[PDB]
Amino acid sequence: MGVIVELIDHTSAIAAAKDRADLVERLRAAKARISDPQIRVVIAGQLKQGKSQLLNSLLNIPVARVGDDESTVLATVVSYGEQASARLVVARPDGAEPELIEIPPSEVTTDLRRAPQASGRQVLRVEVTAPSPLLKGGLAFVDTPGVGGHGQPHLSATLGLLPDADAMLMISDTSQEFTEPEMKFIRQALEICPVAAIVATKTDLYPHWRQIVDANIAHLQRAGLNVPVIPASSVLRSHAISLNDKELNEESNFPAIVKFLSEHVLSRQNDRIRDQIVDEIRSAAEHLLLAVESELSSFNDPGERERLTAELERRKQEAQDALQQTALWQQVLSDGIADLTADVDHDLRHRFRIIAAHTEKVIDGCDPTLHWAEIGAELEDAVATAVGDNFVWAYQRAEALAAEVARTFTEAGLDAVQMPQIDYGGVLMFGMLTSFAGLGMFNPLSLGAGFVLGRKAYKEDMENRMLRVRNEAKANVRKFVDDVAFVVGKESRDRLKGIQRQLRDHYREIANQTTRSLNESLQAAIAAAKVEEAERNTRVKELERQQNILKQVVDHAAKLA
Ligand SMILES: Nc1nc2c(ncn2[C@@H]2O[C@H](COP(=O)(O)OP(=O)(O)OP(=O)(O)O)[C@@H](O)[C@H]2O)c(=O)[nH]1
Ligand SMILES: [Mg+2]
Repeated sequence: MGVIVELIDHTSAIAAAKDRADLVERLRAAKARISDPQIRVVIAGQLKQGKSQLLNSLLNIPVARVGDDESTVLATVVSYGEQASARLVVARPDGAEPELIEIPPSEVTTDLRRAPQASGRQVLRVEVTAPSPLLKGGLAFVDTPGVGGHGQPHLSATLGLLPDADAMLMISDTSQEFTEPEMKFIRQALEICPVAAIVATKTDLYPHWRQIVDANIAHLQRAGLNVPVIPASSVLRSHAISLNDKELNEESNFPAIVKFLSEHVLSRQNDRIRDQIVDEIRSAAEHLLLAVESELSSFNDPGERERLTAELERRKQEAQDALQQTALWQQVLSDGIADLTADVDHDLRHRFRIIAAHTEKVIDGCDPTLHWAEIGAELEDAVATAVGDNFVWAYQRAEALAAEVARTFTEAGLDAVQMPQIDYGGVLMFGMLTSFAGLGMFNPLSLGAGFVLGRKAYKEDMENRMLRVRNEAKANVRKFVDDVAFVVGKESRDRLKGIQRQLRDHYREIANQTTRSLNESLQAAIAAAKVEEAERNTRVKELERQQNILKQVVDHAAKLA
């Protein structure tokens, strides 16, 4: 920058001179954030819709893997970097911060789900760099693994990437209209990530692609889902790039994708980042100002020292009490997380109980041996959709809790550094959700049911046989549902522990910072009473000089509104 970065540098210099290492680090993080913002755009959709090819054609770089049956098996984040680099994001137990493990940039195009460096631990995602001018602005794309197919996770598993995302591109090729799972996922996704667009891919392959697009637009409007649809051909885009052909690039309609990313993602988020760094600059300056103006008050107004110091002492004590387990904001957080953990599990099992009841009715209303595949498919879809709805519900409740904790902290004045009256930078935990082992892998009928070797010399009456087969199917359904509830509940629990950790770290950092700034102000006010009058004006002038420089930073920051 000219202005903003200078302002950060300028403020950091003042903080360094005042031995405020905490402020220096805070400003270091803020500056790093505005350079590498990581504005994440999740590329979602079912398998083989053209997600990876879209990403490759866009950046004109083969970071994604594209094959006719294989390719993406792990969530992959692509961000800007002049030099190629890559790392695994490997999970730690009990919602602890994930571990970054450097790998050679190649290993990507391999199955990294069992990368040797991970030591059998869960790989949440892969984060790779690419030197694409497109990413220069701070856009980061998340390619998603194949879902919706046999042996794969359900499309709703993609929802786990969205709480930490700023935008979503929903990929569906123009071979046919939206399926019901696609429609359900879109509705769920918009609850978490409102900024989204449909990319209707492979227009070069399907002559009637416009028919599908218009039918999809109609369907979206009937469902009350406000998402734009953008037609595109990655294939045309790729030739356009090769030929440096502006006209062919227009035909691929990729500029429309660029336009959406620019006007609804990059520009919008750049504004929010701009606001936060300006706020970071202002806060740092105001923390420094408190000690300066407190010492000034002690000088210019000696008869007010008792009230000034008593106030500063009071606020310091409150800031210190805020670091104790008994602090109200921490109580609200801890009790809130505990309640939500139980409530999320209660919600899930309620949804599952309703689903199990429906499936059992279906089983009792037919011949299960004539519908085992159809019954299994419906159950898996219903369960996976419920997991998705549960995840959305949990996200909304977690957001509400974080808001309440924020209010509790602020209303306690634990971030206030105004003069008394006188006269997350860590590794994120986002990844694919987990429900069942894979689609089409549950069968209500088990192997050793003995239908061939169960026949006696004499025939079983049908009534009993139906009853037995139906009871067997019900048993397997209830076990499947219970097993999923166990696995999902575990992920929910660890997720909330992670959120708890992130929020706790955040506010303890603020409390320590406030404690420090108040204690410096306190010492400054005390040390001023020790100087004889002969050195008053000399120190005072220096303070007024410091005061002006800091107020200049605040004002400069304010104008950058
Ligand atoms: N004609 C045409 N074919 C495309 C286009 N985009 C992708 N394909 C083909 O469609 C298939 C799917 O490509 P991918 O980009 O790997 O799709 P995907 O969603 O990433 O697949 P998964 O990662 O397994 O979920 C590939 O074999 C491509 O050759 C396109 O724009 N036009
Ligand atoms: Mg792919």
